[PDB]
Amino acid sequence: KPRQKRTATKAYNVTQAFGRRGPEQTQGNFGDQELIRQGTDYKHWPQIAQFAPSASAFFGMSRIGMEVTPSGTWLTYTGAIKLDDKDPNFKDQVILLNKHIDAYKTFP
Amino acid sequence: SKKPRQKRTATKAYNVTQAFGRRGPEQTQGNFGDQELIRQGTDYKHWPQIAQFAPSASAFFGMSRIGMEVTPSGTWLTYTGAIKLDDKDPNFKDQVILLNKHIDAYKTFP
Repeated sequence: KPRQKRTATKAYNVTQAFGRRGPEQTQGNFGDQELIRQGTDYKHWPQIAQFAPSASAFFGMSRIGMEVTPSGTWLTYTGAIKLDDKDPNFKDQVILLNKHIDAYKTFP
Repeated sequence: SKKPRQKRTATKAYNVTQAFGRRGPEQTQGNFGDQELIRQGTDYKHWPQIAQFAPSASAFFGMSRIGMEVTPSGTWLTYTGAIKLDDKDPNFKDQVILLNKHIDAYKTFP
């Protein structure tokens, strides 16, 4: 599948599908070791995926651009998704997301 | 309209402006869509050819740079990334035309 359509699982994990996590621009930085190994099989995946955009919202919310560079033509995207401060589960949603953001710094 | 913004689906009955706000230049606004796509959402005739570039939830969290920013307004999950087009796809030149028709299209609206 094209990269953007891949679904990571235990059989095809986040590193396999999307590369090692790291700090570089355009390199993914999200996932602790458990999520990296399990992808969508991770047992708290639904609580992560509630923040992922639909295809319509991806194109509706984001700033989209196109860059032609020596490596190819790239669709660029930026945006932000607001957590619901009134959701009783808000504090747990913050904990969960923070557990994965830049987790790779703490392990080889 | 009751869905969280990120889960909304624009259609001809719930257009891109209704679901995602007016197109514009500001960092917080979306910039994508000509008048036809804005009115039709996922009912647009060439929506599949655009949606082929949108990430799965796994790819969104796998490919993007994700951040958490706390501001007066709220707590925001930020995202940025880049998706490479396949220039060996026979449809590539059509894809470029299509994307170019929608990116910052709002600048030429009446």
